[PDB]
Amino acid sequence: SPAKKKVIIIGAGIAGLKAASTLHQNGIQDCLVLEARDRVGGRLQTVTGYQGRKYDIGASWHHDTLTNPLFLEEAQLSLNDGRTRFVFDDDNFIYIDEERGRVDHDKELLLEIVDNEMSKFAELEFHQHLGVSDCSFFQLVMKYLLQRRQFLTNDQIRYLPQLCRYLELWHGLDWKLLSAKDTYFGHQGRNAFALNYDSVVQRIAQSFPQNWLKLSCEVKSITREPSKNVTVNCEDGTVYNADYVIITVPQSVLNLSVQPEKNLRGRIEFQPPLKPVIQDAFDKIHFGALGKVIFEFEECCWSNESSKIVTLANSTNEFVEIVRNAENLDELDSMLERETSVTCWSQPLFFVNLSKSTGVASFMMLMQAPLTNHIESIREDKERLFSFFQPVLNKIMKCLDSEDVIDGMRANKPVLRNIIVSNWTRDPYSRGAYSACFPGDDPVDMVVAMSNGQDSRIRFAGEHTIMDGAGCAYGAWESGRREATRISDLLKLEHHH
Amino acid sequence: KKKVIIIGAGIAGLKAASTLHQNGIQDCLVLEARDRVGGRLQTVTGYQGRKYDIGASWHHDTLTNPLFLEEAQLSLNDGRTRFVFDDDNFIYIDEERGRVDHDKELLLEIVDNEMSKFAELEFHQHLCSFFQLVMKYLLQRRQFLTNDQIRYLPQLCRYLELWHGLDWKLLSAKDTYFGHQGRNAFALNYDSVVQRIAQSFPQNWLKLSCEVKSITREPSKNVTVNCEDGTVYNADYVIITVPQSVLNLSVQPEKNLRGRIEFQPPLKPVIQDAFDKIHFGALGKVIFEFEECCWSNESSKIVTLANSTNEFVEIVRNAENLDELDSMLERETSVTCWSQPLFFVNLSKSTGVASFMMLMQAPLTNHIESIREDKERLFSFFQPVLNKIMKCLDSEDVIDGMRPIENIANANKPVLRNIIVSNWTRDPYSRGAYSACFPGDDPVDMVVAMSNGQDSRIRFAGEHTIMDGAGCAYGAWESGRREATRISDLLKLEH
Ligand SMILES: Cc1cc2nc3c(=O)[nH]c(=O)nc-3n(C[C@H](O)[C@H](O)[C@H](O)COP(=O)(O)OP(=O)(O)OC[C@H]3O[C@@H](n4cnc5c(N)ncnc54)[C@H](O)[C@@H]3O)c2cc1C
Ligand SMILES: Cc1cc2nc3c(=O)[nH]c(=O)nc-3n(C[C@H](O)[C@H](O)[C@H](O)COP(=O)(O)OP(=O)(O)OC[C@H]3O[C@@H](n4cnc5c(N)ncnc54)[C@H](O)[C@@H]3O)c2cc1C
Ligand SMILES: C[C@H](CCNCCCCN)NC(=O)c1ccccc1
Repeated sequence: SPAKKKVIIIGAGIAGLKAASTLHQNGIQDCLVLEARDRVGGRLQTVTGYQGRKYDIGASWHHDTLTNPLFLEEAQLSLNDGRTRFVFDDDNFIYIDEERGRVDHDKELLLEIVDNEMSKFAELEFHQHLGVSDCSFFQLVMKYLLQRRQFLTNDQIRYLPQLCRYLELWHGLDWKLLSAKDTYFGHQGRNAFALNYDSVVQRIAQSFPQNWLKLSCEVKSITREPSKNVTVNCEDGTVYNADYVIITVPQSVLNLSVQPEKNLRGRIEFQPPLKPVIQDAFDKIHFGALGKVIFEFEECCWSNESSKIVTLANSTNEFVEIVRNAENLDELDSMLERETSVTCWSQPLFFVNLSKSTGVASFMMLMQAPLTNHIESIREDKERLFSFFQPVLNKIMKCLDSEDVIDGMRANKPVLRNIIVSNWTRDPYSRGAYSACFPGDDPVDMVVAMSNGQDSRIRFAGEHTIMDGAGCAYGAWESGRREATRISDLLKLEHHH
Repeated sequence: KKKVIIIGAGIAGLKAASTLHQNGIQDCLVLEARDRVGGRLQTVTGYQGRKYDIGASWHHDTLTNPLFLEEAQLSLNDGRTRFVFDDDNFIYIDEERGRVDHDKELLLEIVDNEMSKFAELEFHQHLCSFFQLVMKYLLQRRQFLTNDQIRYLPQLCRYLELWHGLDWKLLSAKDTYFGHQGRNAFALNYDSVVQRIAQSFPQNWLKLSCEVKSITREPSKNVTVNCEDGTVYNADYVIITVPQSVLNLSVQPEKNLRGRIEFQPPLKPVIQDAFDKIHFGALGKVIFEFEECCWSNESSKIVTLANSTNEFVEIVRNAENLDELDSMLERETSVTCWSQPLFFVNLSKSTGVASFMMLMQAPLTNHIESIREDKERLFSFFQPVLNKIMKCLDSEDVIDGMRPIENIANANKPVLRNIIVSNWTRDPYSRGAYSACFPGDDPVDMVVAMSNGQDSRIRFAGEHTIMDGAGCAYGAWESGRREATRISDLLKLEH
């Protein structure tokens, strides 16, 4: 009765999609891709807004373009058909502070130069160091400020740590939640902003039997039959038997398995239940919440000096002094505690001025946890949002040679026609943006348990199941190629005399 | 009669002696060939009494630089000014185009960074010249580079030539892109440093004008050395801090070459072989002392970009591979101030003094120094880049006032008074600037062989006997503290 399949992939993300791609590439037949949503791509979603303009509300860039297998693949096509599939939108960051204004590439602040030293500082703190406990990124930025106060001006000690935090937007975590040992990481080359990441999702989705894909099926349970087979159940009731299965649900969704309540959207009931080595890996790795807010304006009425703009939080000169007075490290850590609402200036905000990179009059901004859940929890209040960001929006426009902004959601002035927010933290099938490390996190743990699988037939792929390009789309891609290739290798023994 | 005999009065010998003395060791000799200490640390005076470090000038790796810490200590202590952090946003200038730094569309700095990462990868876990490498990158990534980026980038990234004192066709790629551990500290008089160390041990220990031309280790556990003129000396241990370049003459015929020390028996094979991994780097300097400051003080760091062509881009855009792009490169010399990248430190913004401290590289260094007496020629050679810098700095063409004629018309206009050039490549006690790598060198077998001395009596120190700060000032300083303590410990333990 239950349909016989060779390999059943759970999840139509880039990971499962690539698994499905590789499988068909290796002549594996009768396969099946089961996806809860009614769309493929998963955390690679391209939405539409005002005038029909499009933006990736999930991944946007191809990182490490020097080694990124997925990118080079995408680059090969464009190099052969001349079609624009991306664009290196790296630029010189423009740093704005509420009071001061633009403190970037400054002759007396030299902020970027001390950031690199701050970076190297961190590097010397870890990179090749056994034992060295962790501590938050915030703590680390404080330690540097303390161990080097003798060579930092009053303005550096104040404005530096704020610029330093643009990193929060790489990780999706606030500097107090972020693990230092993991804050600083190398980038293998420039970034390539994807001109339709969904453009990539589809290429891969059309590379294998279209009947393999069955959307809107939420997998409730996965069972390994003592007879060496895996049975998968969709909520709608359909049941399938398959020799192998490649599980690609988000680390967050997979985590729902180590708990009671089999009525949590997304959760899969595992029989036998996930190995103790897996669930326990969950303790040492966590989830981040990178969030996005697209600010669509009517026309490009602002300076395109750059495409990367970050607004620094707020700093106080009393801080400078505390750093100027602290006798020891703990004293500083202590003191500061001195004890209130969150506003657009309570954390760094990363704005991507698409008007220079894509010729579109919109701003793609990145937020981090905790602001993400908050902003996402109220994405439906387009007014409470415009109210929230108006100040930074104005401040930015001020520095970009333009007047304040005119809310025109429902003429040389900038008009905000529409606002789009991400829903990753609220999406039961997503539960966050992607993998991230908290202080004391051995991300190597999850990767190992994951890349090794539940057993011979219950495997794992996804941004968390791989090390190289972990958290990145291309990592999830490679993970898909991986698990499929292995399955493909095992099935190769089939045609042996 | 002497406990330790230190050969060389450089930063190495001076700390090596300082340390011995700080350890209570007596009867010591410091034998220098020159009439002064400091070695490659020499301060000189020019117009209106200004002082410039014609040799070392920066505190590198100020996060781990032991010496630098020591210096900041005193500063925190006695509030004096012993240095100024001058790392500034580099201003890149092309003859034709002008400034190209921090350009909204060229974004050279960003791609220069990919270039670095590209090199790092090219060598990560590997069993080629800096030029070969830039060409590889360009060919490999041309698909994601604009024509202008391809054109200028390579010329900009060559600022690295002034880190190694070598052109990008003679420098080893595997050693081009090292990494700096923290900001740099412009030493306000590196001589103030030479003097403090210098004064920390008994003055009557120094024997200036002693060209040690032979080191011998008598069987009966004694080390005896003789200086050119005559004076023979003997010691228990002997810290040889003469630079590599000179010590490399210890393996040739006509054993007389100035500064050439001849050991007996000779320097063991593990040492001789090390001199087969280049080290002929010649970084030179040329101070341009002006009347008064009258040019934009935007940045304290500037670099002129050797001319670049558009046919270069066309060739990169059309080459089918590393082989073709290689040959297609070459055609049809005349060396001008625009035949190489030039690094100008604008001392106006960092020190107040209306002067430019310029760094040059091999093979140019050798040329410009060999004509360091002809100020007229030196002015002609540099006038063009000097004017271009002035243009780009909200100023105007430089007036040659090296043979002065006070005139009012020189209101705003900048007036060049003096010009001071290094001589490192012609000084027999130097024979270049400092360690560098030719395509194929290996900065390890020399640092190790050297740090393992000849035997227990004959030790080596300097900027070519350590891995941390190798070739750098703090490196040598440390190599000297190293050889001393290692000896002061032995002597102490001897009952
Ligand atoms: C806001 C944001 C911005 C990002 N930006 C970048 C970037 O710029 N560059 C980059 O490289 N990466 C970026 N990433 C990360 C990148 O998007 C992910 O690493 C990648 O998309 C993960 O793909 P995946 O297949 O591993 O997981 P997913 O894309 O989440 O796919 C998992 C699939 O599982 C499905 N599913 C879950 N449970 C079930 C179930 N029980 N039954 C059936 N189906 C189920 C989900 O619907 C989903 O389709 C970003 C991520 C976010 C959230
Ligand atoms: C132009 C230039 C710029 C530089 N800038 C910097 C910088 O900014 N920052 C930095 O960290 N480093 C810099 N360096 C390198 C640094 O200055 C040197 O590595 C350092 O000075 C070496 O010190 P030393 O004691 O090891 O060698 P030396 O300074 O050469 O001392 C060795 C001594 O041995 C003497 N001697 C040689 N032969 C004999 C002999 N036969 N008998 C007796 N005595 C002899 C020599 O005269 C010399 O006095 C620069 C070098 C140059 C040339
Ligand atoms: C002392 C340093 C030379 C490089 N030293 C190499 C030793 C470090 C390798 N581990 N100075 C320079 O050439 C220089 C010149 C301009 C700006 C910065 C550095």
